[PDB]
Amino acid sequence: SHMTSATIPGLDTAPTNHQGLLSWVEEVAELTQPDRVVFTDGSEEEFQRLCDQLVEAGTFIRLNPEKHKNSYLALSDPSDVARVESRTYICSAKEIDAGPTNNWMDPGEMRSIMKDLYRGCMRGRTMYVVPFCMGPLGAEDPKLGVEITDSEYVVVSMRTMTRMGKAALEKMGDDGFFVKALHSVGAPLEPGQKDVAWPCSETKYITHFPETREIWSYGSGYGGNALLGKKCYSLRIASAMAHDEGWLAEHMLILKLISPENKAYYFAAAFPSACGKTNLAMLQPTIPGWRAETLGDDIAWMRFGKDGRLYAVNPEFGFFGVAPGTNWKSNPNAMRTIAAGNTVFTNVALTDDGDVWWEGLEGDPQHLIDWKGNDWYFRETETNAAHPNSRYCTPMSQCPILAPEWDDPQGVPISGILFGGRRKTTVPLVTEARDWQHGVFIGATLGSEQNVRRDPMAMLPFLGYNVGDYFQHWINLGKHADESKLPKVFFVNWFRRGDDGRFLWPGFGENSRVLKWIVDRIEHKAGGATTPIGTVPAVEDLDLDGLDVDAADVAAALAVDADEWRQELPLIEEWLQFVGEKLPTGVKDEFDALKERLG
Ligand SMILES: Nc1nc2c(ncn2[C@@H]2O[C@H](COP(=O)(O)OP(=O)(O)NP(=O)(O)O)[C@@H](O)[C@H]2O)c(=O)[nH]1
Ligand SMILES: [Mn+2]
Repeated sequence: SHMTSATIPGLDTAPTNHQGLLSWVEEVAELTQPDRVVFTDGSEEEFQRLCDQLVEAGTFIRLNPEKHKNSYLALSDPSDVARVESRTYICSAKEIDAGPTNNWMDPGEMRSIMKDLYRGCMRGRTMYVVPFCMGPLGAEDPKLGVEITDSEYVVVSMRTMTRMGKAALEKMGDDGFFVKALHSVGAPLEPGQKDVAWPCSETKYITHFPETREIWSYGSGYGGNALLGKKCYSLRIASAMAHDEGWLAEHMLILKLISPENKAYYFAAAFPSACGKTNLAMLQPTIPGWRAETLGDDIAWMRFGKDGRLYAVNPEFGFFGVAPGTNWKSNPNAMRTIAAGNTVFTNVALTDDGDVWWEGLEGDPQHLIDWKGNDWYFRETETNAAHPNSRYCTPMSQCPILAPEWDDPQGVPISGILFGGRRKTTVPLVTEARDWQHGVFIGATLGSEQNVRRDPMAMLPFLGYNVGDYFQHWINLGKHADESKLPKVFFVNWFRRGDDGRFLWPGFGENSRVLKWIVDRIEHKAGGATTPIGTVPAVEDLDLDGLDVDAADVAAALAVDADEWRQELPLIEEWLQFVGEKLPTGVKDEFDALKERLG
């Protein structure tokens, strides 16, 4: 009962304008043997049809519309939320081009394994062909993709997370290049066999072929394993493209900050997971006259404009945020974005009146159904009501502080790039780099206590090629740029603690005071101390007006202690050794220069 592609339902009515796409779709369908093939158009009628089917399958339940319009709750197989870094691969032709931060396999060996897994994997299922565009549809070189998937959950989430469907398919023209992204949950069905709400496999691979810009995923239906724009395209494949094409694909929020003189500044900031991207991206300044708007909280693609400045675009179309921790007091703008509805929640808890809840959210609900479908009771049940890494998936357009520039293909000119992580000691609240090459060193040696883990530019899990070559790429882009037009680089730490365990700096909205110093430095309106690690403000250089904080604590937050930094050196040295043969001389130079300044 194997079917030739031309007899599989849906392929006789397939779009024919792009023969490369059609031939690829035919080849994949011949291999995976779906019951039918559907090309998705991204329309609202399609979205509701797919949602109805997800409700029927039990994958979704419809939330109370009086509290969230057009919103759904999905509960996954508990086995499909586990970390799968070890199953994530960069399959470059040579191992060195994957490098020490990546998992490599010979691409021939990998294709042999995965093509075997894919054979017949879609039996009993619909195969969706999902065209999408990463970034605004009006770009010079629009980065397009097509994800083939057997998961309706994936289609609905891709509609929110990318510009999906008709417009992207048309942008491909008759022979445009696109990233081929193949996905299966790896759970074939027999005719008449009852499905489960969340199909998946015990066998998982998330594989990237940098040379051909291809992504092959098998066995997980969850998050960045299955929504292939989110990390696989946005960072892994795109970093390889950016390497070859002279631009940057980075793990950065994009923030627009407006000063009391009504001038806008744009910042890109790279922090590792759980280090404050979402809170900073949706900053509410605490000092009069300062306003903030968001362009993104996860991925930034930066390209030089004709004027010589670096311009950032957010290639995504939605927010895919961690729900626990998000609440009305820490981040009301996130909550307001979610409140507007059109949201899919995954693995959060269900209230008695059809609302959702997660740890950290206001409300103290007395009874919930938890993320496994079991009864949960306030101050009694010893298990989390929502999965600790549960998610909301919501349109960016619903964010009340969305910058008007958010859908501009040209993007926004970046004045400053920020790097930061969680450091209990050593690293000051804010430091400005000495120059671009020093800034590259600061990003390259970014540490976070998540033992201090080095997470260079917050890209440790996401580089599409050798980490050393990636540092060289950063060095190259600055070397060939107009120095006066490059973003200035800053190093922040919201997380320094005193001996009694408390945070020296209050953070959150008060980070606007740090950003004010950064703006002033960009405008040459602020001073600071010249220290061995860069320029660091004194307490008197910061606007602490109206801030109920002990000045000694702010002083401590800003201290540069030579002894602490001397203990930091061998940790940095161990890391630069780990980077391996491709460590750029320019990065080693900065290490040497830091060691010299410290004495
Ligand atoms: N002490 C302190 N904690 C902060 C600050 N900003 C954010 N956090 C805390 O950091 C944790 C995660 O913050 P979040 O903004 O979600 O970081 P994130 O980088 O977006 N996580 P992810 O990127 O994986 O979605 C939250 O518990 C939040 O309370 C800050 O300025 N100071
Ligand atoms: Mn976040």
